[PDB]
Amino acid sequence: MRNFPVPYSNELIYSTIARAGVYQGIVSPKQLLDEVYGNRKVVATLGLPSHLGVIARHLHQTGRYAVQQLIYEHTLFPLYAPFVGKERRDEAIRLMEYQAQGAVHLMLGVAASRVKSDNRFRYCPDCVALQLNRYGEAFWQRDWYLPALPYCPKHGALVFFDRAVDDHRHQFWALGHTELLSDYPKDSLSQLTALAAYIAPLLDAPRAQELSPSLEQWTLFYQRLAQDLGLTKSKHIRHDLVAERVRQTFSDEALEKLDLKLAENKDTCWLKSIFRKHRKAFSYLQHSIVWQALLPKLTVIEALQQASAL
Amino acid sequence: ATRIQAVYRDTGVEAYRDNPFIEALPPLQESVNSAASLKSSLQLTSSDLQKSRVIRAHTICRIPDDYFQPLGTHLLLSERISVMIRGGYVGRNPKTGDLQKHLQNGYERVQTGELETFRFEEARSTAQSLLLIGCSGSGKTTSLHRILATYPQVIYHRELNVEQVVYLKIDCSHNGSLKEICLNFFRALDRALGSNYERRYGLKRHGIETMLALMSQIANAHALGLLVIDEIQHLSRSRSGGSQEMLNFFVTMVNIIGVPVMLIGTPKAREIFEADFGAIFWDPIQQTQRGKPNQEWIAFTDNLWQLQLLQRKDALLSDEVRDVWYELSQGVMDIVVKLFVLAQLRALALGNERITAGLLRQVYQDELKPVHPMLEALRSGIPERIARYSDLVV
Amino acid sequence: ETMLALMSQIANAHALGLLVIDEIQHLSRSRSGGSQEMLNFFVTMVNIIGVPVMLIGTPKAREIFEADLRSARRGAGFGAIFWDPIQQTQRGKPNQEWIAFTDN
Amino acid sequence: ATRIQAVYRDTGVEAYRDNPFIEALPPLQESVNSAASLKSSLQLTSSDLQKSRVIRAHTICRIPDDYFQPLGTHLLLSERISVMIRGGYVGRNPKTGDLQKHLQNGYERVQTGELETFRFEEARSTAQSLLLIGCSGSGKTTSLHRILATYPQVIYHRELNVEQVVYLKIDCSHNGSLKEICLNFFRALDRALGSNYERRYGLKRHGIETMLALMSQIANAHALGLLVIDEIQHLSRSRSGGSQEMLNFFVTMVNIIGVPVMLIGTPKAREIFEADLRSARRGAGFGAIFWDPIQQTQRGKPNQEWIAFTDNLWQLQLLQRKDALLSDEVRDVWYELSQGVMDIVVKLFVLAQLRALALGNERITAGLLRQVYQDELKPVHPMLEALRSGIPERIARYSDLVVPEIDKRLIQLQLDIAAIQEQTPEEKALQELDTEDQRHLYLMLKEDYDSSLLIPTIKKAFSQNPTMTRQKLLPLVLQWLME
Amino acid sequence: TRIQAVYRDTGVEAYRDNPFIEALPPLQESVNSAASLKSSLQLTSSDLQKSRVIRAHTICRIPDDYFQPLGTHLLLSERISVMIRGGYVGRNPKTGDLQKHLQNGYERVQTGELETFRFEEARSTAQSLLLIGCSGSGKTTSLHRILATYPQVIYHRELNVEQVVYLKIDCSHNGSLKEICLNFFRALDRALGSNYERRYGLKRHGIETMLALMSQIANAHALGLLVIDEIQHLSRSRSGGSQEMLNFFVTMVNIIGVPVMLIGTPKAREIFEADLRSARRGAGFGAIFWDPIQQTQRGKPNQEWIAFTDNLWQLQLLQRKDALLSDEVRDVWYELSQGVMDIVVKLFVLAQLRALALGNERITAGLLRQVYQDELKPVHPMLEALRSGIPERIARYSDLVVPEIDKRLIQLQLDIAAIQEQTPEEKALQELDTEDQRHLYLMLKEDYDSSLLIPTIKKAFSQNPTMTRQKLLPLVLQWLME
Amino acid sequence: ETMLALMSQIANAHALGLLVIDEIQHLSRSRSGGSQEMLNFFVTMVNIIGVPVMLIGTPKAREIFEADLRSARRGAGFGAIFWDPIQQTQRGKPNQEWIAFTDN
DNA sequence: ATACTGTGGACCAGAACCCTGATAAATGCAACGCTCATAGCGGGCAGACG
Ligand SMILES: Nc1ncnc2c1ncn2[C@@H]1O[C@H](COP(=O)(O)OP(=O)(O)OP(O)(O)=S)[C@@H](O)[C@H]1O
Ligand SMILES: Nc1ncnc2c1ncn2[C@@H]1O[C@H](COP(=O)(O)OP(=O)(O)O)[C@@H](O)[C@H]1O
Ligand SMILES: Nc1ncnc2c1ncn2[C@@H]1O[C@H](COP(=O)(O)OP(=O)(O)O)[C@@H](O)[C@H]1O
Ligand SMILES: [Mg+2]
Ligand SMILES: [Mg+2]
Ligand SMILES: [Mg+2]
Ligand SMILES: [Zn+2]
Repeated sequence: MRNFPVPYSNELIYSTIARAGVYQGIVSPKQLLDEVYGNRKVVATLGLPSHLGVIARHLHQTGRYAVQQLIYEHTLFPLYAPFVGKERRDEAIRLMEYQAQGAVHLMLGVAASRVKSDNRFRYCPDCVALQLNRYGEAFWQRDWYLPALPYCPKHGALVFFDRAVDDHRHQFWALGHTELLSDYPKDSLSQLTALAAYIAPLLDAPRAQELSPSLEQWTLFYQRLAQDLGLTKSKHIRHDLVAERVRQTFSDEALEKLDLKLAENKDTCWLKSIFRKHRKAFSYLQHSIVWQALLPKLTVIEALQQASAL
Repeated sequence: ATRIQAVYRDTGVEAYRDNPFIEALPPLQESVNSAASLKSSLQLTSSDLQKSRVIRAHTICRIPDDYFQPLGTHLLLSERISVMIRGGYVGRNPKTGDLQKHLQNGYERVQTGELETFRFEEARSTAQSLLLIGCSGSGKTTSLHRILATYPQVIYHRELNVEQVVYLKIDCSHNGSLKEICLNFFRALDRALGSNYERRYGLKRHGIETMLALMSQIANAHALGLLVIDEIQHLSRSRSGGSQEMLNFFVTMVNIIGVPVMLIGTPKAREIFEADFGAIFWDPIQQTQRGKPNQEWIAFTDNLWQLQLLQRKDALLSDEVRDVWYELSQGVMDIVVKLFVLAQLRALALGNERITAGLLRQVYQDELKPVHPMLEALRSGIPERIARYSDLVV
Repeated sequence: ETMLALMSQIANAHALGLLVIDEIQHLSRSRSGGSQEMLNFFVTMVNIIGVPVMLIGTPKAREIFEADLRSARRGAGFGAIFWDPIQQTQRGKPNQEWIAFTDN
Repeated sequence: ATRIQAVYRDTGVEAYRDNPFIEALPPLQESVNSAASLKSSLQLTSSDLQKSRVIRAHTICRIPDDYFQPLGTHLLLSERISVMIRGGYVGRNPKTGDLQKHLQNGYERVQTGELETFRFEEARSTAQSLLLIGCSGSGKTTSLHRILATYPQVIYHRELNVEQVVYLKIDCSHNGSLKEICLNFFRALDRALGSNYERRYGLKRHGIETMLALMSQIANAHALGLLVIDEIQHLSRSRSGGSQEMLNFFVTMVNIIGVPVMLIGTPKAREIFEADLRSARRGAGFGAIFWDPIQQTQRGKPNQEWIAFTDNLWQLQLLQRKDALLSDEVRDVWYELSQGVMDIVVKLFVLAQLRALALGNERITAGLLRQVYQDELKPVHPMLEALRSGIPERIARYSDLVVPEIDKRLIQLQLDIAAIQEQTPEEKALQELDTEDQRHLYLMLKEDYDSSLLIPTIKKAFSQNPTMTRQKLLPLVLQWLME
Repeated sequence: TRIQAVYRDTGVEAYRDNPFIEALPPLQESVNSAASLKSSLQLTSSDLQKSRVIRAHTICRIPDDYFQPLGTHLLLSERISVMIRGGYVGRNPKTGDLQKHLQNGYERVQTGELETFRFEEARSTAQSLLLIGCSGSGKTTSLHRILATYPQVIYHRELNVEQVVYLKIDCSHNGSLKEICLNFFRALDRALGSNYERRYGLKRHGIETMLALMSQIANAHALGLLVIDEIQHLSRSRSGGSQEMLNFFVTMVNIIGVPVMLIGTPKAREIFEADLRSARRGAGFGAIFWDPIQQTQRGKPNQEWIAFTDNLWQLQLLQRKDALLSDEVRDVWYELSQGVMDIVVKLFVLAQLRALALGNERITAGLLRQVYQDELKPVHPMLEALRSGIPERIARYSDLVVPEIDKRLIQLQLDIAAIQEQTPEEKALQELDTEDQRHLYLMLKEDYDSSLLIPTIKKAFSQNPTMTRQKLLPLVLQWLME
Repeated sequence: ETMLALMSQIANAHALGLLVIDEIQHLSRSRSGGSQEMLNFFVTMVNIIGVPVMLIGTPKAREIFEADLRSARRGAGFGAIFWDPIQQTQRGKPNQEWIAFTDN
């Protein structure tokens, strides 16, 4: 290819590859994969893409875009790197730069979505107007495609329509302006919007480049934080203050929208699994909700500072 | 294929204040310096006059390829081409979000197969058109290879990634078949850029309707400046329904798509245009401009005359030789140079090292016989007699 | 047209210098699709990269084949050489050419 | 074209008895010393130290080409290639009959008569087709270029009008093609023979089968010793065709030609032949001699190869502030810096002297080697750490990496060395002193104390007796100093 | 390998005038055929002084040239000969013009003169043999030498046929049927000169189609045998299951004649034989079970082990060696190797290489124990099960193989090659131990030769220990001028 | 083609003077193929070997060689010699050849 | 101050998966086939005289 579009500010690479075929009258879905990569077996993925580097060689004559900038600033990889572990973070890039695809989701053992859960194509009613007025084009954005919360962090709730990534595995689709974007009455859960606003700044923050606290470090930090202001009895978990904080700040309908039911009656609950010694990777939702419940006046980056320092 | 990095100017006109495309070109020049810039000649030097005969013969024969002189009209043509190639980028600005609309609409025409489909009514296109009709042998192609050689062809930007192509030139197929013009547009952007658009767009058997939209969208994939079409007379020789099809597609492209187009052809191709744009007519030069002999003829004859390579020659020119030239050639720009070169070649070969009128007459009547019948009509001057044949003034 | 546009790549891959076409006699009248169309072919053979060409034919080819200014000026682009048989009497004097050729 | 007339030595081995092709080869009785005599090195004296810094820069720039120290694997490769070369002519015996006549005669004798049993096993090729897989930057090509050039290439016979080509070298290039090797064999035969085989056999019209068919004829006509295909790593799989059909094509090459053939490659190219290598099948052949970098430790102690190479390479230093003994810390550090890869170990030492001649003090420090490592080993950062990791996949993925265009960088090093203004105090001392063979005493005893008194004392003694040998001069200059 | 055919008479009545049988080597009694196979290295008398590397190569060449017959080989040879020369009676190319004879018989049957007549005789099924034994007992080296006597491609000039006598197929590690089907074509067009794989083995056809085309291809050329080696990889792999694994080998009856042979490890018996209709086809012409040799026979030592070890013992190449073998070393071999023939020679080779490495330069029990405990680790469970003798325990571990042995051999060769040599002048440098010694050495090379230089340096320290280098120099030079 | 190339190699190795091909008429036209490709095979056979070749054929083979024999282009070769039966009347008189042969 | 009970961390084991090979069916695509227009041609009709 001779004219590969430069990615806009804060967009996914999937929409960039789509606009790389919208701009030159290529309508057969096979030819786009034939020209961009050269293989007819390459897949289409939203968040954590692979085969990167071939997408950077096209932009090579521009000295700015490289592999590291593409992966950190233009994917959904920032959400998984700091929390899981340092060595896995450092090896994910070398596993992802090359042609391997199956190992990417396996090694980062959190992407067991099974059936495509909310992988329907999503957009926002108000953001598209701003993108139109300031650019003249519409595209997919990383703010919309948060893995769990189906809410735009600034405002409102995303507009689901009926299609899926598994409907066509070998097709890159760009957003169509002539495809009608119809508004619906906004049904918003304010707690979910607040959580989205709280978790948004981590996506574009330089300090998340290398800071990943260790497993034992996580355990000591959580024990010390629980004992700082009295969330732990003498060698026993209180089980009451932890529940009443999260029920004060979060209601039950928010938790069922997040599919994160608490189980005080049942012994196996994720809240108790967090406070016990960690052995597997944990999602950002649990850490975020614990941070919000335990102390409400601290930012995500400085929370990671305090977690990692001690 | 001259890849050049772009460094911008600062234009004065407020309409061009933002574009990178129109601020990447070399500046337009005043008519005073433009006439001097175009002119080129030979190095000559007196050291060759006493060299061998064979070494002199090739230097004599190298006259017609390296000798250009600007006439009166070329200074108008350069200005008009500059204006018409600068006026086609104000509606495709990438900074203020205009190329994205002009390029997004072109996908819809590809999908449905109609060229009148539009998605954004705000997209406005500005373009111009011209035709350059002149008698054969008047040197109109070389004018469009020397005026349009100041602008470099492929310029590469770095803020964007667009590889702008400033000008492109195609030749219509001899049969005029409606598929080969589209198949030859992907064979000039194929060599001037070093790619393989032909394989991905031509081998896959598509209809003409979709192949016409593929052209109009690929031309806007880059920033095409000028699509000049040479040898337009072959369009009349196609099958039925094609004579008007690409006299409507080439005005659809100018009006809707927004790529400027200029057509160049012979006088016998004017009929299809008039079977139903600014018009510039080119005519062979004549000495008898109003009541006194023209200065251009004398100046050009002296400039060509000072390139002789004969050991014993007449430095000053005589008017009888000028009259012989004007009565044997009739002023068409091809005959004069070839006639002079042949005359001095025969003079060098014979042994008589000086050019005379008799030698000119003998060479003209012995070596240019396939050309005489048409020149008889030009020499006679009768309108009815000159009206026959083709490629003559009408 | 594809063949004509395809000859140029091969004519530039190898630096072709000269291309001589002889026996142009046979193309005066045949199932070529049209005299003017075949003339358009021989004039659209300009798009081949350089490669000056020389055409050879009987005097039957000239009158029928060059009857238009735009094609006539390209045939005699470097002078049209015409040939004739040997003449016995030059100006009432025997030609040395004929004598020498016959004696040798 | 060393067209020496065949002088027929006698070898006591029964298998090589009375073979015109074999006897023309050099004898092998003291070849062990000959194999160990491959060692070459520059000659450096103390005189070159006082020269200007550009001359020293040229001398240092000349070290990579003319330095070679044999190691353990070179002896094994030499003996194996000697066995392959000399065992390849037992079949094509010219004086007696060929192989097919022998098999037919054996069958006719076992039919009737009293020849009870005849074995039809015959020769698999004539020796095993060795496959010398190793990591790039280890030194295969120079090893073959030296150990295969001690045999004369052409032995022009007298009674038989045939040419005995002893070895040959095909070499692919970047983004090669399958037919390119077949064409290049014919093209390279011309340089070895002086003929024009490409004109008659090198037509592009021929298919892939016809090339091998003609190669069989020409390889049988000229008594061929070896066929060393090199740099399989450079080939591109997708351009030629099916990757798995390359193994079929190579097997067809090995079967048809019949002369011993030895390929070279990198662990990236191993996956092409891995199907035959894993099986212990006889007939697949393709025995592999693995090339590995120098190991630091042996039995919990430093390996003698590493120190033996290190001291020999360290003797070539001409630094002005140089100490006689190599320090242990740098010995510890550059191995982990370079992982023992043969090419880059020498390159770091080459670049260190050039960098130290311009940065300031003329010595060797760990920080200097680190700085050179971040300077000119950027393309090879991934492969070095892959070797450090030890996982075979990491090493396999990062093979074929080489530093581009070091020679051009050497020129700009030299140009930067040329342009300097300030001078060292030792430079001043050598310039002001009459350093015409009187310099040697000053240099050998400079580090004992300050040379302020030394500069006029040697002059005093030398003017006292102008006619002395340095041998008698040393006691006197030593005696006057202590006073 | 296009051997022309010259015929010979055969005493057997049934093989009367059939070229395929009569174009082969003639019959021999078992003892001669089982005694003509032995081979050994030359072992020239005076090749006990040479470089280490050449002798190392000669020792490394030992496993490839040492073969010794035993009891079972004669029976195996008899079975192979019967199978190869018993499947050619159905196909006799030399037939008289049978149209007249058949039509005359039909006429005499129709007219009532005769009463019965056999018009056309058709073949039925095929012979088959299976050879199973614990891995490492020699089921392929003892098959590449029994089949070496028979020529592979016999050419008939009077007719136009090629007699491909024997063909060897080896299943791969995957164990899929299509790999076997394509490997048949690979082996066949490797034996002759042809391109059968592209002509028939395309992707278009399914398994049944290639299986049916093998019959036509094996009738176009006269096959005599078809051995399948390493059948243990078809036990439980991705071959469609054990039911289809059984069905494929049962359906292999449709191949015309061509008595097949199956070789596998003792584990494959349980998977491969579980139905009556398949076992009788497996052991259709016997079922021979190999087993490693034992030290004793019946309260008394076995002679075959004695002969094998004693004959192997002379072939060693060492400076000082005890030609008369001591019984303790033989008992050590029987204790370590336990009987499996693969390990017996490998232990000797590795022990010899390590003996050259250490410079002990003798073969003893301690060296054998050290090398056995160092190198041959993974094979331990099989040997420890062999010691017990319980059938289930021995059957559990009869598939183990030692890896990377060639790489270890090559690394050992590099180790013994890297010994190098120390000249006395070079050794003088190693004599200097203190760093000050080497420093004074390095400063004082140019003026004095080392031979005189080193002694006066050494006495300089032996006389006065604690005294510095610049102060050392005068006394050294005082010694030197004198 | 491999047969042709190896044939050229052998013909270059040994000093080969003449190569005579006899009875072209007996070649079957069914399994061979087109007369055009048979002509191409013979033309390639003439050039590749490099030694003079002599062909013998029936007048029906002239039908096969119609294309290459009509052309007068140099380098095509294939000079034709026409065997004819003994004619009687030449110059209006009975031939001497027939009379002498008949008497003998 | 030790038996009783919670409890956190370490630990068995069935299960959804999911990857892969063997087989049938839909299908895109160079491979001829067809159509269209164009220039010369030999049996048939008007003609015409002794
Ligand atoms: N103004 C001029 N000054 C100098 N030489 C000229 C001039 N005009 C024409 N010529 C010469 O005339 C020739 C130009 O003729 P061409 O390049 O063939 O153009 P053209 O044939 O007139 O275009 P056509 O007939 O429409 S295809 C070259 O030899 C030029 O050197
Ligand atoms: N004994 C040695 N001394 C110095 N340099 C060596 C020695 N052996 C190998 N080399 C280095 O190896 C390099 C060539 O080998 P290499 O390039 O690895 O082969 P290939 O081109 O096949 O990869 C040379 O630049 C040389 O400096
Ligand atoms: N009769 C024999 N005498 C000596 N060594 C033998 C004999 N038979 C086999 N071997 C040894 O066995 C090795 C090959 O074993 P192989 O037959 O491949 O085992 P398996 O049959 O289990 O595959 C050879 O290296 C060879 O040295
Ligand atoms: Mg032109
Ligand atoms: Mg190399
Ligand atoms: Mg085996
Ligand atoms: Zn929004």
